[PDB]
Amino acid sequence: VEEAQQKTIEAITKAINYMAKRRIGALLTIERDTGMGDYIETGIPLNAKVSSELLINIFIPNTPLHDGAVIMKNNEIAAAACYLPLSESPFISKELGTRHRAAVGISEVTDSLTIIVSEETGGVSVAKNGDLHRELTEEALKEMLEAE
Amino acid sequence: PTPVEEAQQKTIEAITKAINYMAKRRIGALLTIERDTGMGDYIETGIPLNAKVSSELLINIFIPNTPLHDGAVIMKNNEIAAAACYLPLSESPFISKELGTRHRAAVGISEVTDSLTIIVSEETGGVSVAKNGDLHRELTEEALKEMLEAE
Ligand SMILES: [C][C]N([C][C])[C][C]OC1=[C][C]=C([N+5](=O)=O)[C]=[C]1
Ligand SMILES: [Mg+2]
Ligand SMILES: [Mg+2]
Repeated sequence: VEEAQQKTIEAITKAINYMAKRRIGALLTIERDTGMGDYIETGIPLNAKVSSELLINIFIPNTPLHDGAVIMKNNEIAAAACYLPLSESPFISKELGTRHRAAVGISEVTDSLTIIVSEETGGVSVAKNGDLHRELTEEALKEMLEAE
Repeated sequence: PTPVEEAQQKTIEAITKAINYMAKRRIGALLTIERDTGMGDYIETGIPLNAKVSSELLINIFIPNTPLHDGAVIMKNNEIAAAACYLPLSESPFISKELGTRHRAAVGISEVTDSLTIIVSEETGGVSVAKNGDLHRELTEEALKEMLEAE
């Protein structure tokens, strides 16, 4: 179980690094104790093994799966192109767009952890508990995933 | 129809929609459908997906210049087993000389299995199928769907 969790963290951070460097927008939500089946059902079902390659291919711009969220559950990619609720929080930086508001929005009604890559800057952020943690390095994201 | 038959129809619809989209856009593709001869040895050379089929995922896999696009997708029933898989290259002299590695790999796997492989040419957008060592070129959408339904 521990080896599997580490393999999944490595797959995620490799995909995030690829997308950050190319400023490919991405939205990846990891289900925790709050069930997210209602959101999973809005997307395209995958129930796929995690790999950095599949995560990258999903988010390539102008492709069927790239808009909306990937939702991971039980160490698999449950679905892609999923709807998440947009936060109305007035405390999100006004320079950020829909992916960030969707990530904060799901984080207000679940215990999930969501990773966002900005298409404008390639900056990486995480939404949890209604807050957005901006300006993350790879080491910082890894620390969050291991804590989670 | 039974659930198995309905699932088969959904899988055929997903495949044909994806192939049609890729053909129109000259997106090269190589898609092998396992039949009664097991293809585990080739599946194991790729990136494991074990994913539910959708036209959307098939398209996303083959987008040029992406991690998953080079090599074969291998399907088992209603699942995409793996992407970026190796297939053996045919040496058949009945492969049109202008065709490249995707068509030769398709004919190659068809010589050692009963699988059906679909190819989209990145040069012309033409759609072909390899089966039992033969390549059938320039298929219409209707002809592909009928071949899949018969398979
Ligand atoms: C200057 C920073 N920009 C270009 C390098 C984007 C940030 O670069 C990364 C941030 C986070 C991860 N990470 O969380 O894995 C990977 C790359
Ligand atoms: Mg876009
Ligand atoms: Mg002809």
